Amino acid sequence: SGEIISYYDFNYRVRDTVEIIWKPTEVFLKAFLQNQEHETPWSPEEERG
Amino acid sequence: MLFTFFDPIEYAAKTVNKNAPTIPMTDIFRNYKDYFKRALAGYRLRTYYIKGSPRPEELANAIYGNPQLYWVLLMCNDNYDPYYGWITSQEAAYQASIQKYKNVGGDQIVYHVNENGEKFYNLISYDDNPYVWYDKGDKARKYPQYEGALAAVDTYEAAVLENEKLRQIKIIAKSDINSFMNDLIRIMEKSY
Amino acid sequence: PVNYQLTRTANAIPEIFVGGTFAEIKQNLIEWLNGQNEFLDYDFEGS
Amino acid sequence: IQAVQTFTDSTKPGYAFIAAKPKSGLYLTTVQREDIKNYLKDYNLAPITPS
Repeated sequence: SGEIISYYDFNYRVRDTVEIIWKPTEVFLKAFLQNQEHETPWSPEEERG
Repeated sequence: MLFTFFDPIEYAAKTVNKNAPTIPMTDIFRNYKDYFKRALAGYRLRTYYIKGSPRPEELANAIYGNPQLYWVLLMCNDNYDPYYGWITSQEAAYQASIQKYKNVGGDQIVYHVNENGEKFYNLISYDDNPYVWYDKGDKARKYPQYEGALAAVDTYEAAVLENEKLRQIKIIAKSDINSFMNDLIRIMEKSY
Repeated sequence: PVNYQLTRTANAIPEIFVGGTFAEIKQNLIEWLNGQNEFLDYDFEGS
Repeated sequence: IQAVQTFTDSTKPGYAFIAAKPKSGLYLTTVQREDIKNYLKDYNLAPITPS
């Protein structure tokens, strides 16, 4: 309801009757997480001894 | 141009990131230092310049040579480090002292230098006590060393003492260098 | 594997050497040049 | 459309069949085959009208 989750595009003007068949076989978008590590801003690189 | 003198080759770097791009690179892998060594045969008795000035890294444009050669001074001393190999401005060693010990210990005493120059290394006196020195451990004493007396060199003095002994170098006398370099090429063109 | 302690690695050039793609070098230098040290007093220009 | 060729066939003058393939599916859909047949009516020529 007022959400507009996803827009799609037909190739060319589907005209009379249309069918969309999900290519992965009956699954909509699927997601995967990413881990974006902390950028460690430093190069003193002190060493013991 | 008495370095280089050959070609870029190509540096594949294929052992890392296969299908890495080939980058033309000045050729530093010839074992140059040998050519110099063998070519030098017969020009020896290169005298001892003693330096005498905290000459910056290049005195080549003053003393023997002087096409700003910046080496044949290197190959002299078989210098591993072109930076700290040559002697440095007196303050530099001091400056070099801190960064060495800055992490641990602060300023210290490296050895106590008996007269006649017998170093000791972690040997410690006790004032207001017997006058005989002890190691930095076995605080029960019982195991004295060097019943005599001497004077510690702390740290700064050592670095000075250590880099200042690094001023003597060979020369090739400003006479041979032209005749010498005229040979040093010949060996190079020889092997190919 | 099963126990995670068996991962180790094959012959591995550490991240210490590797070497630059260019612009990542531009990134690390700027952060070392502008930041943590100067907060520019530079007399050259804005550009 | 992808991969078109047009071939004229003697003994049937006046047609000049064209063969078109979709970049998506296999057969050409209606209101597409119809729409390809237009825009060639503005040009065409002559007798010999498309197929």
